[PDB]
Amino acid sequence: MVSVINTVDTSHEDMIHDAQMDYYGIRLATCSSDRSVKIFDVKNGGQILIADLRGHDGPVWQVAWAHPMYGNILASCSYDRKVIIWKEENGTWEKTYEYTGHDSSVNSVCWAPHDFGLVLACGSSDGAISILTFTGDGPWEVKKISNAHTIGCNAVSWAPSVIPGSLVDQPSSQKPNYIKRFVSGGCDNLVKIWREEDGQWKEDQKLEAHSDWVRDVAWAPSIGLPTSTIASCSQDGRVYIWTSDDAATNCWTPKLLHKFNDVVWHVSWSITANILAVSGGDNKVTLWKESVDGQWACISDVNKGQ
Amino acid sequence: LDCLRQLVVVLCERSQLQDLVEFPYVNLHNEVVGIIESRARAVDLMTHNYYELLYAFHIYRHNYRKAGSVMFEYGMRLGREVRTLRGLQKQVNSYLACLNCLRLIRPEYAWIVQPVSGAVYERPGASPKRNYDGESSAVPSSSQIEILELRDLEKEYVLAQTRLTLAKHNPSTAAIAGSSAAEEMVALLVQAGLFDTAISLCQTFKLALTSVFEGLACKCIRLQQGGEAAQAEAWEWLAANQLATVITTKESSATDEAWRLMISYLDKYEAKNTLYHHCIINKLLSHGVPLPNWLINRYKAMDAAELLRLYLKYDLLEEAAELVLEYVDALLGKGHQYFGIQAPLSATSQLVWFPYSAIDHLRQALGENESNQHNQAILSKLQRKMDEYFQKLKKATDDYKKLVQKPLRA
Amino acid sequence: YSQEQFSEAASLLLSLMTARIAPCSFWLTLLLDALPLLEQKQVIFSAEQTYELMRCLEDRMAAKLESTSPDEIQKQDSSIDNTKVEMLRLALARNLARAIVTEGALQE
Amino acid sequence: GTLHASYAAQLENVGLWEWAIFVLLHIPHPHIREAGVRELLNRQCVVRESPESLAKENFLIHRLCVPAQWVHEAKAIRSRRDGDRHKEALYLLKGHQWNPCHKLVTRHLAADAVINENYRYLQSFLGELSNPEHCKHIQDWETAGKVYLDYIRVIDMLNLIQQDESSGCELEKLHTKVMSLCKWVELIHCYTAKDRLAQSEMAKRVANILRVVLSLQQPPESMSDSSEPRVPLRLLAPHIGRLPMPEDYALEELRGLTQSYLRELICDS
Amino acid sequence: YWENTLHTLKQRSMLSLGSSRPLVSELDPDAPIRQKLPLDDLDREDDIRLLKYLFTL
Amino acid sequence: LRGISQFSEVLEFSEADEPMAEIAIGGNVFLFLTEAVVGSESFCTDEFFIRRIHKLVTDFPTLMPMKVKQLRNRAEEDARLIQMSMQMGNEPPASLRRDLEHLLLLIGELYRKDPFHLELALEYWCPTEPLQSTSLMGSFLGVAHQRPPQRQVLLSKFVRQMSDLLPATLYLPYLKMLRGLASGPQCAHYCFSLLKANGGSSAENLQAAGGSPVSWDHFFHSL
Amino acid sequence: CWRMAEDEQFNKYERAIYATLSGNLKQLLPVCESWEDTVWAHFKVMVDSLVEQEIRASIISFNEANELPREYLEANWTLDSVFEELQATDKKRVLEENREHYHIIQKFVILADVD
Repeated sequence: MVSVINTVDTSHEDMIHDAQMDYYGIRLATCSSDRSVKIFDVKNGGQILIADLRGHDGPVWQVAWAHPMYGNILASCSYDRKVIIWKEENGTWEKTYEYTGHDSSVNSVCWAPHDFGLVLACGSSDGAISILTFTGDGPWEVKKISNAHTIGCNAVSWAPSVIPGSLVDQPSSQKPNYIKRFVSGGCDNLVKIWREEDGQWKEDQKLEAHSDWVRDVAWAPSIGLPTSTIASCSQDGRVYIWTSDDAATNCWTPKLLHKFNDVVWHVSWSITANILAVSGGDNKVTLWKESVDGQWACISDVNKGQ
Repeated sequence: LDCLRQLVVVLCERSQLQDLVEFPYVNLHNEVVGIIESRARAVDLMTHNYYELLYAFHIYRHNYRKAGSVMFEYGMRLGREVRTLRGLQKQVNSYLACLNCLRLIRPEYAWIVQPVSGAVYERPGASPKRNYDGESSAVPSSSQIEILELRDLEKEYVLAQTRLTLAKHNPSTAAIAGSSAAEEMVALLVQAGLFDTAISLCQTFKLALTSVFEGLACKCIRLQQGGEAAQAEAWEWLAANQLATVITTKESSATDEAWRLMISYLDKYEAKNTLYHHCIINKLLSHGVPLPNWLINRYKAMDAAELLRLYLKYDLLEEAAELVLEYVDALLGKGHQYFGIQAPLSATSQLVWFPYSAIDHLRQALGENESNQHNQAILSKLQRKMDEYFQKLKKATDDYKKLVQKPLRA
Repeated sequence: YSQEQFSEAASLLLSLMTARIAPCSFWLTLLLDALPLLEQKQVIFSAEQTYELMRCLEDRMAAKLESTSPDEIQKQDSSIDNTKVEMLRLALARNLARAIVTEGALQE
Repeated sequence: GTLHASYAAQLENVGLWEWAIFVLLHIPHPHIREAGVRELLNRQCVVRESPESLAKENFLIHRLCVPAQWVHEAKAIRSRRDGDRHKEALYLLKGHQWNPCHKLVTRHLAADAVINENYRYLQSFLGELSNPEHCKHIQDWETAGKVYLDYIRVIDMLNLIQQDESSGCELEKLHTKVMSLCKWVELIHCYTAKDRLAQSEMAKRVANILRVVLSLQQPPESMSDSSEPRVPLRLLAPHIGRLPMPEDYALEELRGLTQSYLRELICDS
Repeated sequence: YWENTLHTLKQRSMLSLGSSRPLVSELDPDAPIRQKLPLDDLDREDDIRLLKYLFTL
Repeated sequence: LRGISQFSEVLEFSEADEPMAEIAIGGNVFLFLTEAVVGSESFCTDEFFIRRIHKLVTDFPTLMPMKVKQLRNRAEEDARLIQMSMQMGNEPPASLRRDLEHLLLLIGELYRKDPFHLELALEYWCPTEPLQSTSLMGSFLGVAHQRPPQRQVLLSKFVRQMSDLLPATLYLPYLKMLRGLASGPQCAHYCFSLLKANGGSSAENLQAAGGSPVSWDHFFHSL
Repeated sequence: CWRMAEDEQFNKYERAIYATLSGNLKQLLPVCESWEDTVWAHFKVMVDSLVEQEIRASIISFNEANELPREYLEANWTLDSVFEELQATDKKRVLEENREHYHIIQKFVILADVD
């Protein structure tokens, strides 16, 4: 039984596009068409607005929390072509960086695993993906993947730092081989996997099963599984689960999870990679779980009552 | 040394100060300075001129650095011990004399040495401060030494000068002004109505001008609510501020000149963020005063979304709805210049941020009062205009899609 | 000034500057006209009067910083004005040093 | 992997997260097991010492054999999020994270401890980091962490020499250490205005200590009644001119050095 | 040296087309430092590679 | 006796001040001063009557601050007892003492009228800002910064202390006290500034009803 | 070259090139990843420092106007101090390689310590 634990009045003046909890589940960031990002302390069924972040000139599409080892850092991306990095210092939030290297709307932002440092992926309607890296010394470094998707990139999601199975087959003295990978979805109906090799980003895999724009992509957290899992959703109303049992074979198998009667906007994994949330154009959020036979079942249809 | 002490004392008592300055003091110069410094430290600052004597003594020997140090110590002690109008006037003169001495020195050597504020100058001959157990407290063996440059002495001079200007304007404030930090002094100058001196002080100390604009807004509000007596008192503090153009035409009220002063300060002191305009508007709305059209029109051109949130914060639903109607008309291409919008809603124009959440809060606040036929008439006018906007947005988005779908044959 | 009444001239000039009746654009010229009176062997301006002049010089400098959009600090009229300002600073510092010594010698 | 992850997540939601660690420890794959255990610790480890939190930590360390280092690492990450730089440094030290601890202490705790004269507090961290097994693993130990520790040791030795009528051998060891510190205080990397203030206070204190040591190294055979202790200017001048002092204090020191040099020249004629 | 930056500067001299990232105006090695303006991203990558190899040699 | 005990030569009666004050408070002294003395039509006819009762009322909180603290703690206990009796459906005990309520009402009624323009209510107010009134250029005694007299600091601390965590039983007496202390041009402006300062501390967290019940925001929001 | 090695506006490898060429150990060490690189950086700067000391001792007419850092000019180099600094490094890889049997042999061969 899923129960509503808390209801947050965000006091946004226009449509909310994203809502992200911090790593500890004690802060909520929200972003809106009102061009603001709001941050709430969420404790014991109360909320307190702690920041109203202003710096975008258009609708803010996505927010993403960095890993807490780097402090309280939030990325935001917007229709105004900007990516903004916000940081809290001494209980005050400030704009620490602004990236304007995209020619169109920046639709998605995702922080890399903390093993890689402060690295942010940014997907844009200019069809490019930018990778922003902060080394601690000097300006943010930028690697731009030009023509990542035709027409536009809608979503980006980082792979886990450690390959599935690499902790089971290691005799006691080799460091885990950390491979920088992320997945993207675009307006060319493709899901694409990117890999860093020799300091360059290459298209590692091209995943073909959607018949219209890929709206969102989510790489599943690898908690002790030997398999890599990706979810994708599309304007075609389909949700696919992509699985790869061997990181060497580069073989990805699509499984149709469901076909909705309307557009599917978002897919999000639970931190334990055992539940997938799916958000449709029908104003519903559905929760999906894999059964022991590998079958996906809907375990909750949260009707927005009121 | 004891005969030298006796000579210095007897010459000071006889007022034979010239002989004391002219004597060569071969190898005894540091001891004479130490004796006169010890006496200048022991005696009352208003009755005997030992600092002025030490200054004359160092000027005569071209020791401008020590002359500056002595006059700076004199100015600091006057600020601590003598919180009178006459004490503040002597303090400003001693800091001016210090600055003049350091300007005669090469810039490389134009610095004074101070023990940090909190170094107990034990009065030479004070009984050792015994702890509760009767033991001599060990002298804290780090008199941290602060090096003051000419720029830091200019800040202390401006601070003493601002204390003196306040004390001249109101003699009762001299006791308070003597101890006030630069931040407290801004608040006191703002209460007195000495806004240019407060702005000059904020610029020298790099303080926020927010308290100056709030206080001027509060004086403008009190003037607008005040009778003939408040208008008479207003000419005194208005004259104390540099209106570079007071043409006393027989037709301007003191309230009109206070608003002209506010406009001139907003024009001279542009903040990068709308902070000063926001602060004034938020202050006016907190007192229920109708916003001036010139302030609305300037702020419409700068940030109309923040203005809408301010009207909503103070339940001004009618003005909030008129602002949204005009902002929607501006986006549709009617009056876009009044809102700073470079290009109206077209397939090729930059995306203007639409404050949809604030407009939805306005629609909710107008809708919660079902009994008010007026709020429903406003809400229906707003909805019809929002529909006109969404239809034109849909068309502009479809025409942008068509512009993107014509094939690159070039 | 032409009738060699320097004390009265100095007081009037100071009054004109402090009464804020002078146009801001004319403040440099007024300060420059004070320069010959500041450099006289005899202390004409008191320490208090000199502080006021210094304040006026600072107010102007502050006013110039508020009126100059960051895109016009590059054309050839900033160098002469800066030289005049430095000359005035030096003259004001020298007069202040002289006035403090003279005023202090009278109080002893 | 699904069974271990699902049951561990059920136990996490019920508040039995210490037993969710036990469930994850059954994962066959060492890297996945280690990642899952550290991830759960980083979420649920509390920095506040309650009797319940300490019972859960004792269960993990003593019953589950989880390395105490990983619990301290999770508490350090949480202390960083909460902005508590003291507890962050303490848990990085207990977690054997010497390099992160040293960088945190030098950048954010050392200046505040020097300005507030809280030398015992800075010595607890730098003393533990000073062990010969830990120092080899610390980047830039000699240029930062050692300089603050050697400064504290020079203050401690001076306070001991003021309380005991000390032997001349301890005064020579103090002199050699003070002379070394004068060279190394210049090499401290200042990132904040507070670090520059702390560097200037260290420089001022070290110069005053150097004067006191040079005055106390004199044999008592030059008592002509009426002159201040004759500090040998030739040994003092090369070291004062290298100390990063504030301009006002450097000018006072140069005036004191020039007046004392003029007095040496007037007494040798 | 800096072929892409040189190309982008020559193209800016021939076409007033809007909103490209401000790049260095001069081609001396001190121009990025003196002007605090970036090179073309390809020339910056080529220089980073070259400098790494020069260090190895 | 408390005034004299500050001076070394009368030790024999120095401890007899506190028990005599407790007996006086037990005799409803503040109620009698309010109804029988200040309530008399003839109290306001002689300036020196007002000055002497003013001094008696202001000497109590200045010379005996520990008794004022005891009266407060007792009124907070009595408020808890009344709240507990009301929750149990019982009448409040008839033995409850209203000593502090009567002191607040006495201050409120004493200052309600100032027929001789003595401005004696100003001793309860401490200026936090120097009034820039530029309009009496006419006495040549420059004295910057007298610290307010220790008496005026103690009385202004009493007015502020009486506002802090105000019990529902003391709400009306405290407003009546402020009404008495707000008689006169300067007194009214200081009272206005106090009520304005009580509102300013919580605009950003709408879910904690932690505003002072004696503030302009509470008065007009309630209306 | 010393000033160019300290300027953070330059790339880490350009700084390291000028650091190798000027004797700036602090700016060279950040690009040295192995034991062999770290040992080379210390020995290269040691030789460059000792050569610069002898040149300055021999040439009577050095103009004081171009100060290299005193720490580099007054460096008291020993063969032992290099290997003590290698043991004090924060670089995990170098500390692991410093325990390898051949690197221990190479250290003692360099020190001339057969015992």
